[PDB]
Parts: sequence; structure tokens; C-alpha cells
Amino acid sequence: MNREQVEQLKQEYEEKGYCQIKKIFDFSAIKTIQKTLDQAKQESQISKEKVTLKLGGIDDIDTNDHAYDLVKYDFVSSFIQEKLALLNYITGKNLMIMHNALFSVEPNHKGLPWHVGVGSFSFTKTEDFGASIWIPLDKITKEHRGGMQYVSTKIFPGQFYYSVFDLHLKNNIKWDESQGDLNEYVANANTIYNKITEDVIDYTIKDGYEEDEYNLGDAFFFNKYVLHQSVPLKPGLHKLRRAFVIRLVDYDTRVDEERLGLFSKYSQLHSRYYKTLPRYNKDSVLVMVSRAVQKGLKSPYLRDIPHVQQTLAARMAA
Amino acid sequence: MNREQVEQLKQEYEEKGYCQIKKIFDFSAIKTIQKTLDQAKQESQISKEKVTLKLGGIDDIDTNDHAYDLVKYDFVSSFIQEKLALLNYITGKNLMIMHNALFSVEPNHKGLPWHVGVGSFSFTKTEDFGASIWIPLDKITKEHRGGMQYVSTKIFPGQFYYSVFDLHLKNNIKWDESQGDLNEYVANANTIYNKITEDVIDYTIKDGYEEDEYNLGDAFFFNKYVLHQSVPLKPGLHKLRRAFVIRLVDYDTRVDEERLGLFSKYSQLHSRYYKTLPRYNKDSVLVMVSRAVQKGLKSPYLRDIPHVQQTLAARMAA
Ligand SMILES: O=C(O)CCC(=O)C(=O)O
Ligand SMILES: O=C(O)CCC(=O)C(=O)O
Ligand SMILES: [Cl-]
Ligand SMILES: [Cl-]
Ligand SMILES: [Fe+3]
Ligand SMILES: [Fe+3]
Repeated sequence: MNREQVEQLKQEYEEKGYCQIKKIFDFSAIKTIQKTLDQAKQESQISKEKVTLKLGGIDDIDTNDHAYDLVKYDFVSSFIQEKLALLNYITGKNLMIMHNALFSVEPNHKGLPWHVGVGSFSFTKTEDFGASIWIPLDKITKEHRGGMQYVSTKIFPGQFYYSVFDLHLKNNIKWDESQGDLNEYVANANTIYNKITEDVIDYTIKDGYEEDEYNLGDAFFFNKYVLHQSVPLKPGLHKLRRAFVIRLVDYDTRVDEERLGLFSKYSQLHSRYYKTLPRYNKDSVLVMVSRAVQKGLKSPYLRDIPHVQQTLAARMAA
Repeated sequence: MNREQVEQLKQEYEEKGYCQIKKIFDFSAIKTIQKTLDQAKQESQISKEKVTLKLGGIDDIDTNDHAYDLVKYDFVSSFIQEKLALLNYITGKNLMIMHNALFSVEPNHKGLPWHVGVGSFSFTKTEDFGASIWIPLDKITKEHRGGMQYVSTKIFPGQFYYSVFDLHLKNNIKWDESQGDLNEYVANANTIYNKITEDVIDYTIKDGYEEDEYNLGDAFFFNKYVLHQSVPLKPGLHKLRRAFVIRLVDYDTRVDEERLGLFSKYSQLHSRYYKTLPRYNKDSVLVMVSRAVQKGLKSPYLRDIPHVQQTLAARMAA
């Protein structure tokens, strides 16, 4: 790239925990992502419960598509691997491609509320590294928005939010028939997590968030402590706005068996009460890790999971 | 000591972040502490503002004595140094004696509310080590209580509370004449810190806290992530109940210039508005560190502060 720009990127990420990277993908790569995800999406039937659970059972998710791991690591490296070098440099970390998600919003919807990636990076240790590349597949303009807002970690160091979220999950799991409807129990529980409403976030952050326009080819890179949300899409430009998101960890990132257990139990409890049948795309990263854990782990590191170890070269820089 | 007991102590601290240590001081040491603190206390005139600020300006402190560093490090090592070995072993850390406090409560007062030592260990980095020895100078019984309650870090990992508190301090410091009375501004600000009320703590913790009886000679040892509070003293046993508290850090504990600055600014702002004159006992640890910082620091470590480095032997195990 420019070199001068690359240094500004590194600089900005070091200050904020994020950076918008303009023109990182070529239009041809975008079109390939669009078509491929469009095909993958037509094939499977997906529900709102796994994104709801991921953000703690709060049920304020207003998104159209919430699909995890529709495509595999190989399709992803095929356009991401050549970029890992720039990201490794920006973060001073060695990145491995892991899991992905597709989100979309229709006009006049809130999409996802303010969050940090405690749901996305649930099966990994809080203090270990995690970051995301958010690739919008429909243009984000000043006039129609529909993109994201995001807050410098200088303003909102999101690492503390993980404990708060774990305390809340722990409460979820203490639910009882006596309690009444599970979802209402979770949403009204007097947990610290529930106290942190949008007004509170607003008062905390003020105007310190940033919202940027994106042309196809641009992406947003951010670590898992960055507080962020979807912005509503105004009608008249896109019927729907999609974004494809790649989750990356560090070579040394470790599994967190304890949170993984909390999520499973909560998921289990929710499916049992609501009589639902959670579907996971074959080769979903979460499923793969749960099995390795259920068998018992030899190593703490994600890299030493058998499927990962075998496919490691494709997951990392050349 | 017993050896079998010492292993239970180590075990318990590893689980909970705390342990009650029975009969660690002899009655003679206690009487010496009583007399010495009684003398030191008669001499100086102390206000409620520095404990109020330390817990974020909330003004729910209901204690009689809130005095910091009434005595010096040498008087403290004279009864503490011989115990550092047991504490170093329990925590697997090398402890340095640093600063101290005297708290007392009259019958039917709430003393201090639930807190973690973000006020006590304000000038040190969050992730660096801090712990306290709480030495009650008046007997704590099942019938009159007046002691403390405390929560396992397994139940409430208090490290997250430090960020929450720092976000709140940052808000304190954005106060304006336009805002109105500073204390009311701080107490009503819609900060995450203010959302975490007693009801919320109660809902989070449940009955998971522990309250123990203490005879003179017993003490409570706890790290700075442990959530704890004063319990009311029922009348008819003591006119007043005192406790002397020693704060310890690790040999490798570092100064946090940023929080130190926040506290100073907030303190400054509060004194300016209320026309108050903060007094600090000569050789207060906070004052000593502020000067070293204001001069500019050569090293990040507390040990490398000049006064500390000179007096290091007395601060550490033999
Ligand atoms: O695409 C969106 O609106 C939200 C995406 C998101 O939260 C993420 O990629 O982590
Ligand atoms: O003595 C009391 O009631 C409270 C003491 C306290 O909070 C401490 O020693 O950290
Ligand atoms: Cl996320
Ligand atoms: Cl404390
Ligand atoms: Fe997200
Ligand atoms: Fe305390």
C-alpha cells in the first residue's frame, strides 16, 4: 500500500482499538463474497435465537440476517490471507482466521444494539486477543447510513464488559419454572448487565463515537473490546444492507472452557423451555471447539485443536 | 504456625481472594496498636471528604474515623514484618508494606458500603497486586456484629469494577458551574458506577457473602478485588469499634499516573468548589507518590520511588 497510510492505520488502531481501511478489497472480491454468501444463504434455514443468546438473551436484536459460519475457512483465506500481513502489522499480532458472520438490516431497523464482542469471542479467554474485519456488501452513505457506530477504547475500554456479561449469564442459568417465562426473567433480572441501558451508554460515551461512510471495497477493522452498534438504514437506497464479518484470533489465543460451559447451559435451558432446535452449520467453529472441549483438551491453545492445527497454514499469513 | 492450618489458609485465599487468620497477632501487639493509634488520633483533625472522594464522591459513607497514614511504615513493620512470610506464602507474592488506615463505626451506623479497593489502591495499576490486612481493635461477635461482610472473587471478580469506577471519575471531572452543586451532580450522574446500587449488588451476590466473628488478635486478609463492606454495630457492647488496616503491594507493583491524575483533579475541583483545605498526614503515601510523579518518574515501580527504595528492608519480609 502507500506506506504513509499504513502507518496512520497502525497509529489509529493503537489509539482507538479500531481503524477504517479504505479500498482494501477490490470490487471483484466483493462481488465474489456477495454471490457466494447469497448462495450459502439460500440453502439454510436460520433463526434469531443464537444471536439473541450471544448478546445475553436481551431480545433487542433487530436484524434480518444473523448467520454464523455460512462459509468455510478456505473460502475466507482465499480473499483474506493476502491481507493478514497488513493486519498483523497494524496490531503487532499474528492473526488466525477463525469464524465469520453475515448480518443484514432492512430499512428502518436498529440492527444490533451497542455491544463488545463478548458474544462473538465467547469461547476464548477475555484477555486473549480477538479482532474483526467488517466488510459491508452494500454502500454506506452519509444520507442513508445503515452502517455502524463505534467508540475508541480510550473512551470505553470494553474489557470490563466481559465480566459484567458473565455475571449476567450466570444469573440466566439460575432460572426456574417458578420464575415464569425464561425470556422475561432474563430481560428483567436486576443484573449489572441489565442496568447498562442505552441511556447509560449514551451518557458514558457522549458524542465520542465515530460513524464513517463506506464504499464497496472499504472495511472496518476492530478489536473485541470496541463498543459498537448498527445504525438504522434509511429507505430509498438499498432494500437490504449486508455485511460480512471475519473473526480473527492470535496464534496464542486460548479456549475459555468456563464461559463456553455457561453458554451451552444457557442455550440448553432456552431450547428446552421454548422447544426449539438450534441448528449449526457443519464446520461451525463453536461446534468444533465444543467437541474438542467435551473430549477433553490436551492444550489450552486454539491452534492445538486438531481441525485448526491441520488447517493452520490457510488461516495465517503466507 | 500449625502447618495444616497454613495450608488451608493458602487454599482458601486461592479460591476466594481472602482468608480470615485467627490468632495471628498477640494481645500485646493489639494493645500497642490501640494505644499508638489513640495517641496519633488525638493529635490531628480529620474530615470525611478524602474517604468520600476515594469511593467516588457518592457520600454514602457512615463511619466515625476515616484516617489515612496516622502512623509510619516503621511502626507498622514493627508488628507486621514478622508476618509477611506467611502472607507471601499464602499469596505467592513478595509483599511490601505501604499505607494504612483507621476506620471506626458507632452503634447503628452503616460504616462503609460495598466496595473493592479502587479507592485504597488508586495510585497503582489495576492489574498489579494489592491486598489488605484488616485488624479489628474491638471484638466482633455474632450478637453485636459491627464487623465486615466480604464476597469470594469466584462470585464477584472485582477487577472489572476499577474501569467502571474510572469511567465515573472521568465524568466527575467534567462538572460545570452550570451543572449545579458538585456533590449532587456526582451522585445523580447517569454513570454505570451509579447504576450499581445495593439492590443490584444484593441481586448479584445473593447470600454468597461471608461474615465472621473476630476476637482481638484475629485479622482478615484480602486482595483488592474482593467486594466488601462494614456491617452495622448493635449497641450495648462497644461505644465505638475500630479497625486498623494495612495496605500491601507486590515488589513489582507499578504506579498508575493516569488514575492518580484523575483523583487529583477531582480532589482539586471539589476543594475549590466547597472551599475546603485537604490535610494529609506528613509522610502520607499518596502525597509521597504524587511528588515523585510530579517531578517525573524514572521507573514505573513503587519500589524505585526514592523514599520507598530507602526504606525497603523494613517494608518487606526479613
Ligand atoms: O453488521 C452489523 O450491523 C453489525 C455487525 C457486528 O456487530 C460485528 O460484525 O461484530
Ligand atoms: O473497617 C471497616 O468497617 C471497613 C474497612 C475497609 O473497607 C478496608 O479496610 O478496606
Ligand atoms: Cl462483535
Ligand atoms: Cl478497600
Ligand atoms: Fe459485533
Ligand atoms: Fe475497604
